[PDB]
Amino acid sequence: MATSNVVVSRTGTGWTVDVTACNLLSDTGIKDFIVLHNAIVVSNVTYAKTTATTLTYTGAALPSNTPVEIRRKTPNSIIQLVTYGQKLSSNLWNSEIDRNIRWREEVDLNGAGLVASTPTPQNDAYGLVWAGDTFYPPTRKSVYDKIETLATKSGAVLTG
Amino acid sequence: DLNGAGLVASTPTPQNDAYGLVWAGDTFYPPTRKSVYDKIETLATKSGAVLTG
Amino acid sequence: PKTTTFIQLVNKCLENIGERPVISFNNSVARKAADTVRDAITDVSYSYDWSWLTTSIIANSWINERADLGDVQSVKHVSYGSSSDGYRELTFTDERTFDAAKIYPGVGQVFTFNEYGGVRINPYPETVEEQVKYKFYVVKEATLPSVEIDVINIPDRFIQLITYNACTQLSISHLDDAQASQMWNSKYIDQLSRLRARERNTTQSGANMFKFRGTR
Amino acid sequence: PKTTTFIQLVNKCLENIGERPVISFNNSVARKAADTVRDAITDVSYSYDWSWLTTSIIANSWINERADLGDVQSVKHVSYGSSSDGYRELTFTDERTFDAAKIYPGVGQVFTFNEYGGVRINPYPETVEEQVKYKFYVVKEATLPSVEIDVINIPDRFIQLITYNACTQLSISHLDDAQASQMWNSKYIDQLSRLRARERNTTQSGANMFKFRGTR
Amino acid sequence: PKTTTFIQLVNKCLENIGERPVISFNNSVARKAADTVRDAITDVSYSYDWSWLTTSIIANSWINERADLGDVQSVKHVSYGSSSDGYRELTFTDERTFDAAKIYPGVGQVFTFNEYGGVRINPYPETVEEQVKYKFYVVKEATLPSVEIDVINIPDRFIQLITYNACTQLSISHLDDAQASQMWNSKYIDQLSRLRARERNTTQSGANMFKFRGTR
Amino acid sequence: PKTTTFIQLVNKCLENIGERPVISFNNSVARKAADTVRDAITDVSYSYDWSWLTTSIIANSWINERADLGDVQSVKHVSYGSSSDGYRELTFTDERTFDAAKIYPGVGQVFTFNEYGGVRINPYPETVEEQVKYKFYVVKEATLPSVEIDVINIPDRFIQLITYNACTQLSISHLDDAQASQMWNSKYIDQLSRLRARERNTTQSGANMFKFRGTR
Amino acid sequence: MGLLHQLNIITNQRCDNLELAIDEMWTLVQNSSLNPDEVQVAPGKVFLVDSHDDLRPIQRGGNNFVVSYQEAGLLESTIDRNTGTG
Amino acid sequence: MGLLHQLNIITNQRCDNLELAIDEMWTLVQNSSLNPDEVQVAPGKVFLVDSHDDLRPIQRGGNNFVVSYQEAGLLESTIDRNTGTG
Amino acid sequence: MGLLHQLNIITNQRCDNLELAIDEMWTLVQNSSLNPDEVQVAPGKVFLVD
Amino acid sequence: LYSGTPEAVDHQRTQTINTVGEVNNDWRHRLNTGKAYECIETVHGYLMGA
Amino acid sequence: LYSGTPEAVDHQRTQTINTVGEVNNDWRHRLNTGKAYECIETVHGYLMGA
Repeated sequence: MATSNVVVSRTGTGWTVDVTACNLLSDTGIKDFIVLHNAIVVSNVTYAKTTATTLTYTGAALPSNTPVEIRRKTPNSIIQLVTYGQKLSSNLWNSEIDRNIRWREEVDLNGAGLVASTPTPQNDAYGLVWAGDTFYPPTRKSVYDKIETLATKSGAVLTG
Repeated sequence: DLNGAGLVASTPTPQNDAYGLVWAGDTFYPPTRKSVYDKIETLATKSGAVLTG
Repeated sequence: PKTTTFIQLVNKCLENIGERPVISFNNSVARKAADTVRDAITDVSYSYDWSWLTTSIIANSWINERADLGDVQSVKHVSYGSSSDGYRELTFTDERTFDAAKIYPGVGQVFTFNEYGGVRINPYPETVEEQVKYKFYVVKEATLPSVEIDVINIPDRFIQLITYNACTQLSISHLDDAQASQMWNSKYIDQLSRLRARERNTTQSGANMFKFRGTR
Repeated sequence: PKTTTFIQLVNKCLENIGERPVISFNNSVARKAADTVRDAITDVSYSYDWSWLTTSIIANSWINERADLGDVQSVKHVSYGSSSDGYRELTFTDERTFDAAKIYPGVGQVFTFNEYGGVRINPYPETVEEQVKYKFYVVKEATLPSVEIDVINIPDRFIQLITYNACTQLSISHLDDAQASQMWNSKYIDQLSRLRARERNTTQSGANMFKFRGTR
Repeated sequence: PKTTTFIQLVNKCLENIGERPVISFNNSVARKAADTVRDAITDVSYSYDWSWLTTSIIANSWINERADLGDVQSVKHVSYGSSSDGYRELTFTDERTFDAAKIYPGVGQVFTFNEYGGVRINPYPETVEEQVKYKFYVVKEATLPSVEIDVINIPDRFIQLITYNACTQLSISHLDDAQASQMWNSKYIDQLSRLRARERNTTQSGANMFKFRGTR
Repeated sequence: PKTTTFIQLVNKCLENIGERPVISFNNSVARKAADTVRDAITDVSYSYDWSWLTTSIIANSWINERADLGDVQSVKHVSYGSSSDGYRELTFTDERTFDAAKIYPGVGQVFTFNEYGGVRINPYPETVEEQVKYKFYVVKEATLPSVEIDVINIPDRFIQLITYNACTQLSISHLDDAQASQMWNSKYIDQLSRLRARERNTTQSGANMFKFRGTR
Repeated sequence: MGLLHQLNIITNQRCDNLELAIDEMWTLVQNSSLNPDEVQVAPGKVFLVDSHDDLRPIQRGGNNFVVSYQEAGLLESTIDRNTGTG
Repeated sequence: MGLLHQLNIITNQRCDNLELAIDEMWTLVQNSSLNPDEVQVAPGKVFLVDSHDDLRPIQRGGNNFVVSYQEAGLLESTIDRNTGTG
Repeated sequence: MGLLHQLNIITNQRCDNLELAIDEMWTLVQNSSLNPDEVQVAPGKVFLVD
Repeated sequence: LYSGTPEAVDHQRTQTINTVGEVNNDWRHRLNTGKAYECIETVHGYLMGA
Repeated sequence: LYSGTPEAVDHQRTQTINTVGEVNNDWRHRLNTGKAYECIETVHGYLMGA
């Protein structure tokens, strides 16, 4: 069923977003969305799927009028394996076909995973900023800065 | 979702594979920040390292 | 903790009523047992205001003055504010008195119940920053599992109560044995009575007949 | 939510009474189970003033002074006005007192019951813009499903109560088993009693013997 | 609404008591079931002052001072006038006091009952324009169907109560089963009690022990 | 002491109900006996505030102002301080009064219950050194053994009471003997009554209706 | 000052409870003949019913207003005795 | 001083218990017709119910206030009779 | 002034309740012999009932 | 306390926590007994007469 | 004891352990009967008059 990206602007934390235009899956257990804070993708663990039409932010306080942008991303997973002697489930068949339609519609509206944004090397200090980043490869400068503060296995000169 | 589709040039994309044997010989695939962070969290520092075990 | 799965609970109920263990809900016995276990979970949730069902939440969605709270057993209190500023309780009014005043945007002063799962607040919030400032003291419904590997969102130490209730219902349905149904019901009633008498929402030292409503 | 279907409820009742689940109402037992489920839905609707049945609506159609509400269990209150202006409650009068005054167009002051599903309002509205200003506080009837794939307009957490009632009636009718009927009736009555005791239309803080009728 | 037909009600009663479905009242079982359903409809009509039976009508025909109201269960009040002028209620007097005065044409002041289905009004009207100005507050008898395709003049939400009563009488007659008759009677009595407790002819806010007669 | 193992208790229950002792939970009867023993241990733990269950502990973990106590039957009192300085008791408040004040870091003054196994303290500690100064007077849950060689964390002089309860439930489930279940329940109830009458948390000399709350 | 405030509080609480403790109320149970529009008071009215227990007055509980009156009198006596206006 | 403090303590305790012993309360049991929003006090109100015992006033127990009043009077008499202000 | 208002309110409420608390009413149950048209009060009247 | 007005009663209720203590004073009746008023007026009259 | 104020009552409640003994005095009602005040004032008036 037809999806549409929701673009909003919120300040602080603890707010909610109506994603009825995104039209996510009914099951609240499935987190079938990706968040783009200020046109860069961020981890969606901070967004709790309260209902199929409402998301709740519980992360760090965002700056004033941050362009929060939610898309739909149907997970590539099977609902259920049918076994020997299992009844044919029309609901299950409809659900699988619907999930296929969801993924096809998302790939038609947006791209397919890779082009959700432009993967650019991010020069951020090592810490909780990476902490679950499934995009945006790190910069060699930051990698070098963090690795220099690491002991070696062979011939290590420990200090402090 | 991982590699794309079509007759388009194979520009690199950051892979989020876990640390291991897939990490050797790549020469054109960059890692992800999560992938680097997960391994770095399990390494001792040169100064003020609290060794355990 | 919450580590008991739906298939394990079904197997426990089946072995208690006298049936063989199962590996999946592929046969009629396990299907009926799963339905009975879901019914027993709902009944146990209806039996008491459990600590694992009582919580404070915000509204799922808002219409102009009606906030939808989804599927909750009941709504106890409504508060406005934040944790860093404090929460002020709203006054409950019946529908006729609530409708006697103009419905305009503002800061909530009174609230009422509208049909199923909805609370009407006057004055109502118009922005999300004001909508997220309302706390609803509700009693949640029990989450029902659907497949074998589903983990039941109930602490492991009430699984025996759920098993007693499901065994009573299974003695009624699968066996049609009134004596066994009565025995399992007696077990369930004794267990529930002791649990409700011992686990209350206040301490004995705090259980008092005087409440300080503020001088007005 | 409201995701339970008529065929699913019929299959649940059939499994509980000991019959094989069906895919359509083709045999006599399936037809009897469907009729029993509709009867049980009506019975549960008559059992209490449920929050999924209480609502405020406008009249379906108007005769000169008689507003027809179609099918409703009862009418509690009548109000005139709008949401942006407020609602003023009309005073109920018996039919003889209502007929003692002249019936002329105007703004409603009193109302009474006329025959089935009709409320007579004096003075009565003559235009649609004035007719839509009248709010009726009614208790709706449960919507009975008609075919297999119809979705029951009842939340899924009352489906077990409806199932218990339908199983009592099915034990009376199909099985002809008084003991099983009594067991199912005990289950239904117990859960109904707990539901009516716990889910009321006012809060404990708002439950009071004092109502403010303002200094006429 | 009123969409249930006599053949469908007979079929529902037969399926509830345990008989095969029928297509017409050509066989003895369907004939007896039709008679039982008519008796049950009359009995349920006698059970309560239903809103679908209470109405205000004019007299079917007039003899000099006696107005014939046909077949009505009871006559509650008599009023004189029109809707554009208002209705004035007449005073009831017993037959001996009614006959103590001269019977002359005029405007009605008192009324009494005259055997079956008749009301004597004194002074009586002599012209049709005066006769049509008298309103009788009566409780109608239930209209009994005669053929298969006849639509029963009862709302569809009381058809199950009719079915319970007809099933009690059918267990008495066709099956001679006291236990089944008792179970069906218990169902009917429970539903009738709840219906009479909930659906009254006045509102709770209007239910007052004080009535304003007058100051004379 | 605590020297009784899960396999020994299961074998004792099996030998009492008439089954051969086992060396592992390999067959259905041994598995059912193990589950019944776990249920009986939970039941005995819920039967009373046992001395081997009452204890004073610190919070397992802290969220900003909510302390998680894991799985405890109930929380009686909360205290702040150390043994070298003394402990000051916090005053319990209901959730509505607790939320009415600002939540800021500091030294705890009031506490309330939040959801399952959690205590909200205001003001709250922000460092581990301040967090470890809060004592919670709780009643622990019974530790359920998982394998055959697990030592039950219960003194051996209550193992016979646990055996009586497990034998009652095993007569209910395995034997389906209401009379034997009744005899085992009578034994269990008699012993439990004597144990609760003789084993209290205060002495007879200290049992007094007067408690000193100091002249506020 | 405290005695005056206490006297005012006692008077207000007693009035609040008395406003509810006075009214006469009835209770009508469902039946087949007595409709709630016919249950009104009249001198010598006969109720045509099927059971004598269909309409029943509500029995109120014992009122604890004598203690409130005693406390109000004690407070007034104490205030007069302290002020000196015997 | 001890008698004065005891008199004050007795007065305060009696006030604490009296503030709770005055209010009139009712108890409503679940039913099918009488909803909690319809139970209000009105002169001549008729309750449309299915059972006469659905709404019932709470019966308060015997209060031990006469002994508190007697002790307060004895303490006042003792204070006046010790001081000499007869 | 408030005491005067309260006195008036109490007097009016007591009058409203007393107007209802005075009238005497009777209850007649269905039977085969005693009709509502013949249940009247008379000195020494004997009711022919079952 | 001396003056009896709705405003005076509102002000008196603001001092209940300080004077009497943590007690409920939110009754819907706003009646004042005038006890302080009569005491002040009686002593004033006696003092004027003396 | 002589002066009746909330502060004086607060001070009184801190001396009851020494004077009356181990008794509870944490009542939420903080009223003073003015018995000491009236006794002192009566004795003072008689002494002034004498």
